[PDB]
Amino acid sequence: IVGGKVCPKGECPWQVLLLVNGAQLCGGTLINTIWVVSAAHCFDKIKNWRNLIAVLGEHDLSEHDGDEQSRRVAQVIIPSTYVPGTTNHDIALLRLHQPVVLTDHVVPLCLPERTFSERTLAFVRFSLVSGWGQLLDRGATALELMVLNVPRLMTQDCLQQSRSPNITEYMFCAGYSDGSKDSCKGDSGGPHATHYRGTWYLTGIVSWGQGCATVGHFGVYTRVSQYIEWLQKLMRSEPRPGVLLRAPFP
Amino acid sequence: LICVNENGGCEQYCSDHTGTKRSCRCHEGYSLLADGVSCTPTVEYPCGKIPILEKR
Ligand SMILES: CCOc1ccc([C@@H](Nc2ccc3cnccc3c2)C(=O)O)cc1OC
Ligand SMILES: [Ca+2]
Ligand SMILES: [Cl-]
Ligand SMILES: [Cl-]
Ligand SMILES: [Cl-]
Repeated sequence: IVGGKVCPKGECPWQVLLLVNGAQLCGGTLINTIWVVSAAHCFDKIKNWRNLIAVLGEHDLSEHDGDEQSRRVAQVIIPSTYVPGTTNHDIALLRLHQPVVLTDHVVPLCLPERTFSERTLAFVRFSLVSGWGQLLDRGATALELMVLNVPRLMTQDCLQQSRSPNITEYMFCAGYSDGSKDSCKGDSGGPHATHYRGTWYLTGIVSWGQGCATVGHFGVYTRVSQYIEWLQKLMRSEPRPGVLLRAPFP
Repeated sequence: LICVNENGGCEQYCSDHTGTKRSCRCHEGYSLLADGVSCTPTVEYPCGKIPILEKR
């Protein structure tokens, strides 16, 4: 995250850190006790699918304070329409091997109904994006969880105001074109969270852009509303052997 | 009332029904109050709420 602030410990309780062989891979969002939403592109180069770990209740990567909860990722589910190395349909649904325990520091974000999200949440101007990604383009990643408030643009306005792959109906732009404030590479898969009448909801997934906080460009986010029914169906399904599952979309 | 305007007055989710009828709903871990619009938590850690801020 470029241009944000430290998320006070416990104030981003749905944030997930994904590790591969103990190394920082991506972010994610907890949506109930065993399911995490992330970005499909986070998994393009995974060699050992069995060494993926999700950490909840994380804040400061330099210390262990006892609020952290680690789980193995038992399944990574990616829509059929996602093509590795590209931008469209950038979503993954992760099943944890064992539920996390809800606490003051570990709380799911609400996955909204599609109608509510399309008719109401999509017109909330500002939303929070968060992660342990780069604090500067070509810079070091954050040791403490960072958060940034970013405004959403209608896609026609994004294209007009930008100066790339297409911005599809499965995406939206958010942020600033003056190079001051953005999510970055290492934030990929993390939440774009939208407040409405006292409650927070998942509206986007940190997905892509042209360099981090590049003048003339906005961050691009997976438009989660397109995937609600897809996610809900999968969460009712039995686990299958093998970590990766490609599931038909729609 | 209709859900596309002002969220139908609902705090959370909204369904249109046959007639001038609207039903509000709440996410798991919440129940709908008698006003027919508001949602109150039924569990300790409902989704989308930040415990340390709810405590204050
Ligand atoms: C058509 C270029 O495709 C991509 C380029 C870069 C990425 C990197 N991620 C992000 C994520 C968020 C961002 C926000 N602002 C600005 C830049 C951002 C970059 C990444 O993970 O390497 C992904 C891509 O496609 C999935
Ligand atoms: Ca820690
Ligand atoms: Cl607010
Ligand atoms: Cl496997
Ligand atoms: Cl209660």
